[PDB]
Amino acid sequence: MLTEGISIQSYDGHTFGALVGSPAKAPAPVIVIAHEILGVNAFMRETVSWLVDQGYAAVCPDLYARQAPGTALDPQDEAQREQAYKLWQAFDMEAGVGDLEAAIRYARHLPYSNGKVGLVGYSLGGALAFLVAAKGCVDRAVGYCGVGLEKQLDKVPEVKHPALFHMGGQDHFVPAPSRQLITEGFGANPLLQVHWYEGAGHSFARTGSSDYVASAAALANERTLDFLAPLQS
Repeated sequence: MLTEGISIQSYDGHTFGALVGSPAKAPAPVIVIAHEILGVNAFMRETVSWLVDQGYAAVCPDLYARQAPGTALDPQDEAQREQAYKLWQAFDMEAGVGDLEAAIRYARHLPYSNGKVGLVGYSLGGALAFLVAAKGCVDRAVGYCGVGLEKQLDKVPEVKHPALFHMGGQDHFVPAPSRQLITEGFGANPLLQVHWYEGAGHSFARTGSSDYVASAAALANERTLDFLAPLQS
């Protein structure tokens, strides 16, 4: 689902839509939400609603629009999960970073913006959140359950603003050596935080997922909100 009429244009003239939640009161910091591999779906609607309830505005851009505008896949359905994996496999990560940077510039200038912008990413978006943190166009970045962080360690010293990451201890995408590499590498830069959630799998914060773990999701989400709160006026 996207908000009708919202259009953000990127570095290369590509345009894309977004689901937008205006804040309960103006002004407010704006959070750009980077979605999972399933597009702007029910979990994104939930996440927009949650952040608005917590005193933010929210913008969730259609990152798959370079491939298939308006993707919104239900992870309960095998056919739709297969489409998600096919889209992820083809996903251009550098163009994703560019599109998020465009969405962050757009968010900064919204009429109710207090001039501060955060980024919260999940899954595909959790990996993009690190890349965006390395580029420095956001005030604070959060990534849940990103894949492949252990291959981006050269970017650790490039991070110049705070970024927070939440990672499952039983995430098959992040086996023990990868966890050690991330823990040691990210540890070198005190602007980064990475928290591991023992007993929690890859999609531990996605409501409805068989991976969901209420206690771990609760702690990760509490940490996210405390980390974003300094952006509020």
